[PDB]
Parts: sequence; C-alpha cells; structure tokens
Amino acid sequence: RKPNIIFIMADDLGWGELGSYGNTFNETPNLDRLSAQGMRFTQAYAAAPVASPTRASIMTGQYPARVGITDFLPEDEKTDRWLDPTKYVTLNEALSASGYHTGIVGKWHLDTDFKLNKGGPKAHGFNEVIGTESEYIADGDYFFPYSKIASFDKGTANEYLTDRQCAEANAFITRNREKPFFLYLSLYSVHTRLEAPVQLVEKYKQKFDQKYGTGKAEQFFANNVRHESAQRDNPWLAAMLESIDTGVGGIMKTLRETGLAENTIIVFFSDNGGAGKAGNNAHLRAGKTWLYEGGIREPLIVSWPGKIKGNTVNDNPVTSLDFYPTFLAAAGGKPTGGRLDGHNLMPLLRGGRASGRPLFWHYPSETGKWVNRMSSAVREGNYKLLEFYNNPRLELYDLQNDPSESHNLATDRPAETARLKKLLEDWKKEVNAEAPHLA
Amino acid sequence: RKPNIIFIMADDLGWGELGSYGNTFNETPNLDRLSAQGMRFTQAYAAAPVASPTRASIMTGQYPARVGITDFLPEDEKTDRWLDPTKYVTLNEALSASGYHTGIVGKWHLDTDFKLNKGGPKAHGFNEVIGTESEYIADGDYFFPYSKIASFDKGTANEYLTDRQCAEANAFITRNREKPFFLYLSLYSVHTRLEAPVQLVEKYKQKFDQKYGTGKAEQFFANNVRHESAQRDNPWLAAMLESIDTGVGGIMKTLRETGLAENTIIVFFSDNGGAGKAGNNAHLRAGKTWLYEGGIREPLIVSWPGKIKGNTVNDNPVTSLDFYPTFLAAAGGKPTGGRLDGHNLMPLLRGGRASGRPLFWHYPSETGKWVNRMSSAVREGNYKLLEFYNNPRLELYDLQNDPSESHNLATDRPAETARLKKLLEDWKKEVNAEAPHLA
Ligand SMILES: [Ca+2]
Ligand SMILES: [Ca+2]
Ligand SMILES: [Cl-]
Ligand SMILES: [Cl-]
Ligand SMILES: [Cl-]
Ligand code: NA
Ligand code: NA
Ligand code: NA
Ligand code: NA
Repeated sequence: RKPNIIFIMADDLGWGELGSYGNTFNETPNLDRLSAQGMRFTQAYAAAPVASPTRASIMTGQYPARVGITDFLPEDEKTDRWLDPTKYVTLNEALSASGYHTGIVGKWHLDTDFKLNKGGPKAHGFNEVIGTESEYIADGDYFFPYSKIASFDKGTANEYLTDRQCAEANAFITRNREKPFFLYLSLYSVHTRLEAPVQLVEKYKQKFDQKYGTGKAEQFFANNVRHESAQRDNPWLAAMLESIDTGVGGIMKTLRETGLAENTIIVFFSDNGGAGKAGNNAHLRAGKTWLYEGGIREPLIVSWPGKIKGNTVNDNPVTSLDFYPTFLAAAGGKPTGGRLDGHNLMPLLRGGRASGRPLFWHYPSETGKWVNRMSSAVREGNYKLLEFYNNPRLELYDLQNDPSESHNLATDRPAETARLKKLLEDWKKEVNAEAPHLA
Repeated sequence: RKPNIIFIMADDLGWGELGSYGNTFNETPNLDRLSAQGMRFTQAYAAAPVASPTRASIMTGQYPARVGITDFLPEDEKTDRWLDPTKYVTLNEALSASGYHTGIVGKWHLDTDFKLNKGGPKAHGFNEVIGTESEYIADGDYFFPYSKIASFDKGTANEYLTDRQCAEANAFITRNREKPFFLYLSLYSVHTRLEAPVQLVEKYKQKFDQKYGTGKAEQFFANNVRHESAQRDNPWLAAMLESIDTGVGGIMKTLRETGLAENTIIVFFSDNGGAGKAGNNAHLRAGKTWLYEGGIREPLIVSWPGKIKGNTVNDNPVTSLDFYPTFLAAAGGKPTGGRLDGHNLMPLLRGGRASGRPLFWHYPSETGKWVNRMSSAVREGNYKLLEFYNNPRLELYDLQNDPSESHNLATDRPAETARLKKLLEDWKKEVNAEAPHLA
C-alpha cells in the first residue's frame, strides 16, 4: 500500500535544458513522457545555488543556513564541515521508520573526509550504498574504471557512468520489488568536465552542424578540451543529457515489467542551476553559485499515476526543502522530533491551491569565496528581494513581469522592499545566518 | 653617498635549497660567493607562510595581521582584498622621498583585480614596472611568450623567464648607474608548475642518476607532468635554482663593470617556505602555508662591502618586517607618519647584539581555507608557541634543542606556555587579528 519513492537528481542541470522546459536542441523524450504522465513545476527551486548545500536541504529538510552548510564541501583539508548523522534524522532514516528499504546510487557530497567518512551515506543509515564517491569528485571521471568510485570495482571496458548508475537503479528496483523502497538516484552528470560516449557526441555534433552550418561543431568544440563556449547549445551537455533521459526510460520500463509503475512515485530534479559556459538556464539571470533565478530554479517533474493528474503544469513556488515532508506524508509518517523548514506538497500535487509562504536563501560563499555572488534572498509571491554584501545593496524583482531579473525595482517600490527586508533579516536571526567572508 | 639597494626575492624557495644552507645537490656558486662576501642569517623569517601576505609585510613594514592580508590573494572574483596605495606609504615611496629611483622586475601579488589594477605596482609609485603579472599567475608560464606577463611583448624564441628577469635587472642597473636606486627583483621562480631550460634539466637528471642510479631520474620524473615526488632532490627545482644563481652572478658582474659593487647593498630572500613534494626545507617541519618553521624560515644573505663583514653567520631571529626600517636607515630617512612593526638591522649587520624582541605570525587561511594549518604563533628567544584553532590546542617548541619542532613542551613547561600565550593574545588584540574561517 505504501508507495515506492524514486528521487532522480541531476548535477548542475539548468532550468533551460529539458524538452518539456522549452529546449529544441537537447532530446529528452522519456522525461517529456514523464512530464506528460505527471506534474511539471515552472518555479521549483533548489534551497541553495550549489551542490552540497542543496543536497543537505533534501536529506535534512532544513534550511542550509540553519545546518551551517551554505556552500559546496571542498577537499577534506579545506573544511571542518560535514553532515553529522548524530545531528539529523535524515530522509532515508525517516522512511526506514515508515517501513521502507532505502538505497543511494551515486553522489553524496555531504562529507569530504574519505579517511574516516563519519558523514558518508552508510553512516547516515542507507541500507544500500551503490557507487558513491570514494574521493573528492572535482572534475570527475565518467569512464570505467571510475577514478572517483572505488566501490565500482567491476564494470565493462569503457563503460559510461550515467549508464552504470541507471543499470544499478533498475537492479535495485528488481531486487526490492516485494517491499516499499526509497531510491536516491544521485547522478554525477551533468557535472564538468563534460564527457559522453562517442556515438552520442557525434549525433549532437552532426545536429549542431545541421543548425550552425558544416564544420561549426569542430570550430567551437580538439581546440576545446573542456568542451565549453558562450554558444547556448552544447553537444557534450546534450549527449550527457540524452544518456540521463534513456536511463529514466529504462527505470520507467523496469517499473512496468515488475508491475510497480502504479504505486511508485518518480521525481526528477537538479541540485542547482546550470554552470556558466556549459549549461542552459533559458532567459534566467546567471547560474550556478548565484541566488539569481538561474542558480536556484530547477526542472521538477513529479509522477504518481492516478494520485497526480498527468500533463499538468504548476506555477506555484516550491523548493528542495519540500521533498522530506512530502515523502513522509506519501509514506504515512509524522515528523518524529526533528523540525522541518519545508511543507508537504501532496495537497498541491493533487490539484490544491498554494499558501504563498515566503522562501529564503543564504549564500555567504564560505568555500567558493565568490565576493560578488555573496548574498541572501527572500521570495514572497512574485516579489524577490536579494541583499548583496560586497558592494552593499538591495535588489527587488517582479518574477511575473521580469523573470530574467533585468529591472531592479528596489527604489521604485520602497514599501515592498522594506517589507521583504524585514522578513529576510528576521529569518537570518532565526537560522543564525553565517556572516559573509569579506575584508 | 646613499647606497643602491637590490632586493632579490625568490618565490617558494625553501630554507634547505642553497649551497650556503647545506644543500649538496643544487648548485648555487654565485649565492655561495654572495654568502662569503656578506652575512648569512640561519633564523631569518617571512612574516607570513604564503606569497601575498609576506610581500605585503615587505612593502608596508606592517604585520600582515594588521594590514588584513594574512593569506594569498586569489583570482579577482574570489577576493575584495588588495593593497591600497592610499592606506600605506610603501617601501618604494619612502626611498623615493630619500632621493632613490625605484624599480620592480616581476611578481606583485598585492592586487589581483587586473581590470582596474588600482593596487598594482605602478599605482603604488614604482618609477619602473618591468614584467609584472597582467593576469592571475596560478601555475605560471616560464617560456616566452609569457602568458601571465603581457608587458613582455618582445623577447627571444623560447626565452626562459628567470633569464629575462635578471637581464632586466642588469639593464635597470646600467640605465640608473648615475643616481641612487632601489631595485625590487621579484622572481616568479621557483613557483609551481616547475619548468626550466632543457640543458639545465638534463644536467640535474644526469646528476640525479649518478646518485640514485641509472634511469632513476626518468623513473621518479613523462609520468611526471608536474615534476614532483617525496624524494628530497628535485632536478627541475635544481635547474630553476641554477637559473636564479647565474642571474645573481650576472647582477654581481654588472655592479663591478659599472663600479657600484662598493656602495650597492644586495639582499637575497624568499617570500615563504618550500612547497611540499617540490621544495627542500632541510630538517624543518612542514612548509608553505604552515606556521611551522618550514613555512616561514627563509634564506637571507645581506652583502654591503666594507659596511658588512664578509663570510659571517648570524643566528639572531629576523623577519621580512625588518627590510623597510633597515633600507630607510641605509638611505638616511625617518619613518614619515607611517607606523612600522619591524626593526632596523644595521646595528646587527655591523656586528651588534640582538634585543630578543618577540616575533608574531597569524594564519587564519582566509583564502586556502586550510583548517588544520589555521594558527597564530609567537617566538621569543628559542621558545615558539603555536596556537591551533581546528582541534584547539597550544604547541611549545625549543628551536635550539628542537629546530624540527618534533617535541611539544606545552604541558611540560606550563609557565613559559602561559607567558607566550599572554604575549600572543595581547598581540592579536593590538593588530585586530581576523578570526579563523571554521564551522
Ligand atoms: Ca551541482
Ligand atoms: Ca611564495
Ligand atoms: Cl592539511
Ligand atoms: Cl570567515
Ligand atoms: Cl563574480
Ligand atoms: Na541521522
Ligand atoms: Na576512467
Ligand atoms: Na602609498
Ligand atoms: Na609560453
């Protein structure tokens, strides 16, 4: 009776990348099909602009600002921060207490001490830990043998990581068919350095050329070892995204062949905005590491056949904080002691209206030290206030009339500015928001 | 009558590298000759364990902790810090006010905003700015065309940077022979990535093999793209250091051919300890980025024929703070308004005794974020207290009996511990020492 929950999170996948989100270059048929079988959110948010902090929001269901991880965890030597299993009842653990078998396939990025790994996925209670990082991922390795994933000791010659990751998801499904299960499918894709199988790269090179003219693929991308430019379409990103799409298809197949598709919930998400000179954030401002819409707005598709109406579009603000209470309602559990900063979305998923509760972000960039990106932000309705700390200033946008955040309203609407500043300052005190790292 | 001052600073050159400092592998004949013509210091210190902070101590003559630059300046986007010409009467400017023509050849690392460059060597008053960095140096480029030095628009095919730098020093000497001059010769060597001319590399490869056996050079160093290992002798470092040595020779020649060697002061120094898996810090603990002796103890040779007794060894603690008041005494000037944290060494250079005033370091690693290296330190006489902040603790060493800092005395000598802690805490308040960057 308790539904299976499959949470599929891409890495650094931008708002503008999916077919269902307006992209005519990339091919995401299976994710488009998931979109036509589910609810697509146009204003879904990561609770942070970067990997580790967003991933902490999901597993804790607490504001990154409260947890004290607001930026990516660097190598062991550069941080005293990690997610402590003795400090939080994590999402996997709450679903265990609801009778679920729990599993993670892939990226943790919530402990970078690989000597002890006291904050690793296993230490956090996961019943199955499949292909998690065994050292600092950095630029990664998408081809077997997988240099950041020791526990993938066996694999096929030149095996592509996304393909392995999704094969492990299918297997995990097959093996645990008899009982409720939570599968956290944490893709290493589409993280730089960009790498995909040869045939897929070729396909999107040929598709690039057919569009920008013969030889243009070679032109903008041997010269390109990192496969990056200011040109919107990226054949490497496309080819990596296709590999993800096929993987989502294979998971969708496995659910039918095993007869679980009826009572299995599928979520597709991304941990932060697309990376500059790589990802497509459509008309949204900036991207990864910024609190501008491009760094925090994410594709979100929730499928639950019968319970969620297919091919629906939802325009209400939601965030990565919401998954924890939503999965706990879906699994028939209550928040046992641990406080939660998100909201159950089941009502919204079933057709209900939104409460318009304010949403908060804090980026003091403790790890990147990006002084110009150091900021805090509040969204209430269509109004978004960002507070910047280097070059101190307040910026106000109406995301309805100005989704690209191109027209600052702060001086033209001072009453709304003052009102969102109050909510933001009160929040910063509530969560004991870390001061930004400046002179 | 006013002496010429030539300040030759190597980058990341360790205490254990020079012939005069015990090295039997590297060849430094000209620096050994400078050692036999001057005073060699065995306990000379950089005021900081890393580039930018030590270089600020020299140009300001103020504690890095006071200036607010205690760690290297990263790329523009990662910092709001720079050395502000409106905040400090810099060393070059104080010598200008004493009737000197001032010149810098090479590395600044006191502003990383290359868009405006409001804190660049020219903005700081240097009459001649020769081959300074035009973008973030990072791993550098020692072969013309010099990718980090735009203002070296002309040069010979495959020209080696250290050779160019020293040719510019000779020229600068020749051109400004008629008047007093200050030449700040800031070498990019021996900074990683390690690179030297082919013949010099070969020489030290052959010398490596002759010592560790045939083929061992190839063995420990194509496999080695960064030319680094745990083996003490490094043929790349040797070959780079030889290039520096020859350059010092060429400067020594030029002074005689132009008849200035009599009233020209030569200093050879290094900005911080040797880099791990690259530099030799002899028996000293750790290296670059640590306040252990290996990160802060530097070769120092001061030559001034007649005024300074040749082939002398001085065991009294000195630091990079001392150059500013020492050059100002040598040039007949007084500290005009600007406060100074160092001491005139002319008395010590002329045979006089040392006052044993305490010496201070503060490394909160604002840029590296090295949590285990985050510390503050005081030296008085032979006693050195380090205070560590990650894993909070006090460490006490007797540098006379324990120069390798292998035997912590803190619990065995609590009265001395308490006394140095007092001096260190009082100092931290005086300079408003930045809190380290932790959870
Ligand atoms: Ca990410
Ligand atoms: Ca240095
Ligand atoms: Cl360390
Ligand atoms: Cl800080
Ligand atoms: Cl920036
Ligand atoms: Na826990
Ligand atoms: Na590989
Ligand atoms: Na100045
Ligand atoms: Na070059």
